[PDB]
Parts: sequence; structure tokens; C-alpha cells
Amino acid sequence: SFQTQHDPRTRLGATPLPGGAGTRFRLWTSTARTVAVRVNGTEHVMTSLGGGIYELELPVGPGARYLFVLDGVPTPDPYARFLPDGVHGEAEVVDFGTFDWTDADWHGIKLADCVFYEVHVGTFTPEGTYRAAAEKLPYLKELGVTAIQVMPLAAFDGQRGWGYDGAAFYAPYAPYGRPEDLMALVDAAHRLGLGVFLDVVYNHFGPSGNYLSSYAPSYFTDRFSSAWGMGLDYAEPHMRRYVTGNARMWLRDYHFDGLRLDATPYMTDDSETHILTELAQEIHELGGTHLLLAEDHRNLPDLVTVNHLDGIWTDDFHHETRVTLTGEQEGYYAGYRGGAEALAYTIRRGWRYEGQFWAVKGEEHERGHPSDALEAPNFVYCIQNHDQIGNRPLGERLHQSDGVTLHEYRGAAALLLTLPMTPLLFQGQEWAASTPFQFFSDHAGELGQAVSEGRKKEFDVPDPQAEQTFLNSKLNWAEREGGEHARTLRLYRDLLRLRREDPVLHNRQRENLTTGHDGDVLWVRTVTGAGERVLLWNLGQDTRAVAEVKLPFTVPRRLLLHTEGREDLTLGAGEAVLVG
Ligand SMILES: OC[C@H]1O[C@H](O[C@H]2O[C@H](CO)[C@@H](O)[C@H](O)[C@H]2O)[C@H](O)[C@@H](O)[C@@H]1O
Ligand SMILES: OC[C@H]1O[C@@H](O)[C@H](O)[C@@H](O)[C@@H]1O
Ligand SMILES: OC[C@H]1O[C@@H](O)[C@H](O)[C@@H](O)[C@@H]1O
Ligand SMILES: [Mg+2]
Repeated sequence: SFQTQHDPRTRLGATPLPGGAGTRFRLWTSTARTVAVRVNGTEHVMTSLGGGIYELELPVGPGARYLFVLDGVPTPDPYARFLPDGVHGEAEVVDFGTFDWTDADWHGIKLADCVFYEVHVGTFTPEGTYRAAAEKLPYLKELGVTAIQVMPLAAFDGQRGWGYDGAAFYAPYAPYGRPEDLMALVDAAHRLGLGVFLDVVYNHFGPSGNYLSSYAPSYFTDRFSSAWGMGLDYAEPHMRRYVTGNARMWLRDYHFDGLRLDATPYMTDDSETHILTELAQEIHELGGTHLLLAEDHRNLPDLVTVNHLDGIWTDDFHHETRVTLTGEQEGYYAGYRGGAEALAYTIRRGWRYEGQFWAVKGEEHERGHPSDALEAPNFVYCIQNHDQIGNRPLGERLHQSDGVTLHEYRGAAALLLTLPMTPLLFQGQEWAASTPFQFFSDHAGELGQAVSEGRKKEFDVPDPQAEQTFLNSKLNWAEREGGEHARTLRLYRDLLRLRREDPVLHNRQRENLTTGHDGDVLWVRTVTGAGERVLLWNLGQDTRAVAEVKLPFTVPRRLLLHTEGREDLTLGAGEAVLVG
């Protein structure tokens, strides 16, 4: 008896009418005294319906260009479905009924079956478009990943960016391709049996191109701020529906399988039904199998058990792994000792901080909650993602940090890809890519100069506004064919094949997972009715024989995979082995 608040009849923005009758244009404004739509250059006064709602139907079709005119000021549509001239230009009317989907036999993917592969469209290929990305799908399928996680696609200002400055949430960013090009990518992924997930940003709008306050200041509140402006006011139903309508678009109209919600701790809402809960209700009302994941640092199980999200990106594993391999202690890395005994505990508990004091200077509080309610798939683990590479001064990847060996890097992959938690890889990780992933942007005028200045002061650091910073982040695909890149890629292929094929590694129950350590050797044991597997990772500087590792059970004898392809059960510094 939950009823969606969305009815195509009353959809804000420009929606094609049935029977070839044209387009219905609708907006809400709390302050405008005159309201018109300018379509293909011609103004038409809109009809006032009450409640600040304005509507007009005209015989123009998909492809018509328009914007709204509020008290005489031409203003882009915040509900625009495409913005071919960028965030300050006219919108294009889009009809989602025209694309010829071929994915009727695709039925989504369960979280427990996801191995995510995080793609940034602009840097993933030379061209930096959906069409070019679609050509790498067979590679991804053969690699053994099962779900692509696409970085944000909402239109933002400038010709490149990570996506976190999205301002028109319903308009896929024009430099990556047209709406049909995005649909083509998702349809191609589904034909190969890959899921596709989208990163969405419901805690803030970018600094350029967000015109919602021009329509109604009450979309936003002065009670709290975001990074770029006034905070999003989730007590305002039109603000709630702006984001639930957007989530339904991506899932229903573009056939995405799920959404990764950025920075959920900053979606502030004191309503009776939290916006996260209403998001889950609204996407489930679609009657599919779509997933919602939260990027949330609070270690708060209620995201799953109360808001009814599917899982949580949980960085404690990442951070413990990074400190183990580098010893670094700056910023939030100071919250972790690292090491075999530390990693064993964090894996045991899912996340480390379950209410203990977080002693990081400037951030001190009691962090987290007991993780008992969550099952292995609810935790999304990684050793690399966009933030944990890009928020470093030089954007260097884990194997490129001082003091990290490729052997340690390969061991870390074996740990990540044999755990029952849901793993995520970042593009190029699988071949130990030689390129960094730097923070880049392309804002105009004073705002661009401020970004550059902001980056310099915060931490030579690459200027985010420089074209070179974007180009230096582009994947070099050819390099994967050789040397240690090819070696690393062979290991990733072997690990993803075992994850898929090995009947014991199919385990998805924390009940069947135990961990421990002996000195600098980490062990992770899985026991099910199908058998036993043990991963051992030598996080020391010396060589360790498997036979000399003190374990509280009898070690399995059969060597299933060694990260350096050795024949004997011995571990060089940083190396790992899976036995059974
Ligand atoms: O060598 C001085 C440091 O020793 C410890 O840190 C090392 O050992 C940790 C495991 O106990 C590793 O995770 C870490 O990467 C190493 O740097 C100690 O924790 C540090 O405070 C000392 O500076
Ligand atoms: O301006 C009148 C009203 O517009 C609305 O219908 C908003 O949803 C509401 O919160 C506001 O009070
Ligand atoms: O990505 C979110 C990060 O934000 C930091 O400010 C938090 O201290 C840390 O726990 C988290 O990893
Ligand atoms: Mg010992």
C-alpha cells in the first residue's frame, strides 16, 4: 500500500504526449509572477494550475529545444533530460519510448553475485564516451567482473570532470554521448550478462548550472550547507521528489540495475520517513530487482535494516589494508594500526569501528555501531576506488605508493577477491595500470581559478583545471599486454575465475568465515558443506613456509592458487596462497 508519488501525467519538465500530440511542459515555482516556455525560440505563456504549478501542452516533439522564462529571465529546466549545449543552455525534449531495447532476458543481478568494476567514462578510453566504453565490455566479461559501477553522469559545467559537480541530475553529460548512446551501452552490457550501476549525488548540487532556486528557494535550506551551496531541504516534498523521480528515471528509463548513493551521511532529513527509506520505497515500486548501495562512513547498519538499502561501501577494510602496506598515518589513516592481526579483526567484524573512540585529530567522537546484523554481501570492500586514489596529492595508485611492492599488491587482490564480502575494483587496477587517477575539473572564470587555488593550498600538485591532469588520468590499454601488467592481469583473471567456480568460495555467510594471524601472516578460513579453503597472506619482510604457520586447525594440503605461481607452499615477502 506504499503508493509512488510520481505520475507521468504530472511529471515536471518536458514529457512527450500520447497519440503524437506533442509535449507537456510543467514546472513548479514559488516566486515567479510571469511564467513562459521558450520552445525553438518562441515564447508561450504557461497556465497557472495553483500550488505554483504551471503547465502548457504544445505540438512539438522529441528534439525540440526549450527553456523556461521566469519574470522575463530565460532559465534552464532543472528537470532537463538532455543539455546538448551544456548546463546553461536549452534543454532537448527526450522520448524514452523510442530506443529499441534488446535485454528482455536480462533480470538484474543480486548483490551477492556482484564484483564491481568502477569506470569513469571520460578517462576509461581515449575517446572518453559511452560508445568507446561499450567496446570494452567483452574484455570486462572475459576478465570476470559482473557489474560495472559508472561514476556520476548528471550534467556538470566544463568539458571534463569526475561527476561530483553534477547540476542537472536528469540530463546525462553531453560530452560522453547522447541519451541513446548511454542506452546502447547498458543494452550491450546486459546482452553480455553484466550489470550496470550508477553513482548518484543526492547530497549536493555542483556550483555551476543548478537553477532550482530560481524556481523556488524552498528546494534548499539555510539550516545547513553543502560544499557548494545551501543544503538540500528534504522536508520539502518537491525536493524529495526531485531525487526519487531521478532515481526512478535511471532505473526504469535507462535500465540501470542499481544506484550507488554518494555521501549518504550528508543527506540530512528529520522527516518521519527518512529520504533514504522513501528512495528505497520508490525504486522498489518499479517492480524490478534494482539495488541501492550507500557510500556511508558512519558504520551504521540501520542503512540496511531500517532504510532497506542493499549494502554499504565500507572503507575500514580499505584503510586497514593501505596502512598495512604503506605505514602511512596522515588524516583518517591515523585511525588504523594495520598489520595481520588488525586486518584479521577488521574482516571478523566487517568494519573496525563499532562505537569505539575515533581519535583522529579534528574528528574525535565515538564512531560506529555493532555490525552483527549485516551479512557478508552487505559490506562492499575495495583496495582502490576513485576517492582513495584521487584524493592523494599526485593521484597515485596503491602499487605506485612509496614502499609498496607488486607482490604485496597481488597479495591484496587475492585477499579482496576471495572474501565473501562484495568486492569492487577500480578501472585499470587489474593490470597494475601505470597512470594515476588525478582530480580534474573544467570550471569557468573565477570559479575555475578558485578550484586551482583551493587544490594548491590543501596540500608539485597537478592543477585540476589543466587539460594535462585529465589526459594523464586516461587509461593506457596497450600496456596490459606486457611485462608485469600482463602478469598482474593473469592473476586477476585467475582470482575472478576461482571466485566464480570454487564451490567453497561461493560462501556468503559470515558464520562460515574465521580469521586470525601468526606474526605477520594473515589467515582467512572458509568452511562449508562443500569443503574448506584457507587464504594465507605473508605481510612480513621475510619468507614463511606454510608448514610452519601456527594455526588453530589443520591446514588444507592442496595448493589452489599462489599469487606468484610458485609450486611449493612457501610465501615470499608480501605473497599469498589459497589452499583447500
Ligand atoms: O616502524 C615504526 C612503526 O611500527 C608500527 O607500524 C608498522 O607496523 C604496522 C603493524 O604493526 C604496520 O601496519 C605498519 O605499516 C608499519 O609502519 C607502529 O604501528 C607505528 O606507530 C610505528 O611508527
Ligand atoms: O508555496 C506553497 C507550497 O508549495 C508546496 O506545495 C510545497 O510542497 C510546500 O511545502 C509549500 O508550502
Ligand atoms: O569517504 C569518507 C571518509 O571521510 C572521512 O572524513 C572520515 O573520517 C572517514 O571515516 C571516511 O573514510
Ligand atoms: Mg609466530
